[PDB]
Amino acid sequence: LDPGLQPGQFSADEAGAQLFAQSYQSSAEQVLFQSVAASWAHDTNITAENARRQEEAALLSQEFAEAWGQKAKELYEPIWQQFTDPQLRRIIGAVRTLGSANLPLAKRQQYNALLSQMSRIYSTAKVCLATCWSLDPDLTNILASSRSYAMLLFAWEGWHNAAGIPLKPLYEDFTALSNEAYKQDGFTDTGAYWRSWYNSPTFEDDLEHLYQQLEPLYLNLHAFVRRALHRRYGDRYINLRGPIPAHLLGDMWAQSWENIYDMVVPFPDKPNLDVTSTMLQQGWQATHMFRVAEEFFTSLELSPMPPEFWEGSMLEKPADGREVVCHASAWDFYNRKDFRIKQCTRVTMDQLSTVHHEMGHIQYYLQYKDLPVSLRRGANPGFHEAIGDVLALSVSTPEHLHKIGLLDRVTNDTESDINYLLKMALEKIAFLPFGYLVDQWRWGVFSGRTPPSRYNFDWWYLRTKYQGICPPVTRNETHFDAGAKFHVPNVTPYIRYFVSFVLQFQFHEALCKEAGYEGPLHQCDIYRSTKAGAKLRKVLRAGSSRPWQEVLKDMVGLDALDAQPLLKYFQLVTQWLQEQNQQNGEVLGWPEYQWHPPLPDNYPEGID
Amino acid sequence: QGLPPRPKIPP
Ligand SMILES: *[C@@H]1O[C@H](CO[C@@H]2O[C@@H](C)[C@@H](O)[C@@H](O)[C@@H]2O)[C@@H](O[C@@H]2O[C@H](CO)[C@@H](O[C@@H]3O[C@H](CO)[C@@H](O)[C@H](O)[C@@H]3O)[C@H](O)[C@H]2NC(C)=O)[C@H](O)[C@H]1NC(C)=O
Ligand SMILES: *[C@@H]1O[C@H](CO[C@@H]2O[C@@H](C)[C@@H](O)[C@@H](O)[C@@H]2O)[C@@H](O[C@@H]2O[C@H](CO)[C@@H](O)[C@H](O)[C@H]2NC(C)=O)[C@H](O)[C@H]1NC(C)=O
Ligand SMILES: *[C@@H]1O[C@H](CO)[C@@H](O[C@@H]2O[C@H](CO)[C@@H](O)[C@H](O)[C@H]2NC(C)=O)[C@H](O)[C@H]1NC(C)=O
Ligand SMILES: [Cl-]
Ligand SMILES: [Cl-]
Ligand SMILES: [Mg+2]
Ligand SMILES: [Zn+2]
Repeated sequence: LDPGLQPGQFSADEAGAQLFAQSYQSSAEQVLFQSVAASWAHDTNITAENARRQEEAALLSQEFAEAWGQKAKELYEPIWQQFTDPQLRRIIGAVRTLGSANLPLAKRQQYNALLSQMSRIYSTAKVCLATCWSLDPDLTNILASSRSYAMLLFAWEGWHNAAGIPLKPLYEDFTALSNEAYKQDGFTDTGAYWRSWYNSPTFEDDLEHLYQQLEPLYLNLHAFVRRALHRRYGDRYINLRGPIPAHLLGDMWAQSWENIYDMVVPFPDKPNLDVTSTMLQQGWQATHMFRVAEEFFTSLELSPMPPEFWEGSMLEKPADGREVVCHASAWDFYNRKDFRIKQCTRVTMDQLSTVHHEMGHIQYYLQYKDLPVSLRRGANPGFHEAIGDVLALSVSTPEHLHKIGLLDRVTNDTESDINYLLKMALEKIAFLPFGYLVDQWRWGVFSGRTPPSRYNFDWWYLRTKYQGICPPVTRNETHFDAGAKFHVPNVTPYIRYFVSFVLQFQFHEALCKEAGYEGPLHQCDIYRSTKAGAKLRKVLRAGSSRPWQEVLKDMVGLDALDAQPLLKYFQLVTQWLQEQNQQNGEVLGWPEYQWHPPLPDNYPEGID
Repeated sequence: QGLPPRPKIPP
């Protein structure tokens, strides 16, 4: 560790801890910057050499973290919990958590190499046949727009086999080392550490109680979509009393169903709420999507994107051939100047929403950039995920789309409302079971309830249990279908997305009230509301300096996650779908839980 | 801990 970066001496008391934290931040920023920079260099340009550079920077971060972590514990282990300065306790608590820095060198190097290799495998995997499709954009567009069962099956099977199978032995090794590292921080396993970020002794029970309130909405959306799919694909491939084949819902993970909106739209005579074609017809490109997102933020008197963002960001997939991580992401370089987005942006309505999601991350970074480095986080991770989604809730309203030139015809009638709420349910309600289940899978892997011998058995158990889908071809424990989802090999926790899909409607309700809006929750548009901007700004500027329950209370009047705002937003379509399924005599659920569809005849033969 | 926090990404 360079001498400038090493901790000196500080007294063993709260006034020394404060000087400790100030000396820390000085050097932390440099170490974070070099780490993030090397990660950026790799993720925008996947090369063996860039992976080597990224691993060296990771090792330096581990060295730094160990030195300052062990100093924090040497000087403050039994007194930091009683510090009078609550932000200083949060700072000290973070610095003394060593994570992978608890591992011996050789195991640190093994750990960093496993992260690199799992990342390279996921983001460079291809499906072939010899020319080859990448996940983004090739397979993505096939899942979104093909309606050929055999073709969707070719993309779904090909991707899951190509990405998941080679990852499995690496993921086993990563789990063991991760657990070894965090057990030396006092946690029973890594998942317990991840869950600790919500500082709630009843987290899993609280989530289970939210899901109980939401599940009826998903069950009715599912039954209704399943009927629509049956009318297109027929009784051979859709079982009206079984799970839906997992490749037919518009998305490689069946996690958002927006893309099948044209098959499910109940009133096709109303305005077409999927404005993708209008964006194409109009010549929208990535940089227009990012400027339109930015201007919503500035309409609220939040910050524009700095020049460093426009000069540094990667907003389209590189045409120079080179391999990149295409999964969108938002980057804080911890120097208070550089912030970027890396996105292989495609010109589509859901991508416009994803642009807002990612710019919400950036706005958080811009607003808390002057807090101590340790507090440059969301009040909890689900807060960070929710910011951009809240604005996107306003952007997608038919009235807002009209304002920005994407929907010439506007209508305020009950049919149009049901169309809109149904489209939003395909995006928001359909995701809830998946958002909930992914970290149930990973918590069980980390705790050892799901050993490698049951990785895929337990994944599909949860996928069927919650989402009511089945794999369209047979799977066994050679397959590792969880690894075919980006966040698993790239070790990004998931429960934040379940939390944010609940939270964002709590935020939306509060911001709409603050803006003086007095109509139905789902037609609210907070655009140009500076009062709403100021209320959002207060949350963003808090970072993680204060308990999330208190930040939430100041914002929305309640100190807990609550499904009532989401249920209020969707109420009309919740009632409509219930009525429809009854009249159609649907079975809610999937009691033929063993059912799987047959293979197409002439599969995979006829793919050319 | 140990490393920089993950870049923030969509579901
Ligand atoms: C779309 O239309 C709805 C419904 O409009 C209401 O019902 C129609 C059948 C017509 O009779 C309309 O004339 C009628 O207002 C609109 O929702 C309604 O918005 C108004 C505010 O614009 C709400 O009224 C207010 O109510 C609050 C108390 O809640 C009072 O303090 C205010 O002074 C004001 O009177 C009204 O409650 C609300 N109705 C419902 C059922 O939600 C909606 O605004 C409109 N949307 C767009 C984008 O135009
Ligand atoms: C686990 O599955 C793989 C592959 O399974 C595919 O799905 C099965 C239902 C069946 O249709 C397989 O033939 C499919 O390939 C099995 O591995 C393959 O096995 C076949 C048949 O023995 C063989 O021709 C292939 O070369 C094998 N490799 C691949 C990549 O297909 C595997 O044997 C199954 N069981 C175990 C324990 O792994
Ligand atoms: C992608 O990364 C590679 C390194 O793996 C970069 O290659 C270097 O490119 C410069 C010229 O631009 C040469 O001077 C170096 O010798 C190259 N290094 C190696 C190992 O070949 C490449 O520049 C990067 N691409 C982009 C677009 O940044
Ligand atoms: Cl966070
Ligand atoms: Cl999380
Ligand atoms: Mg789409
Ligand atoms: Zn995100």
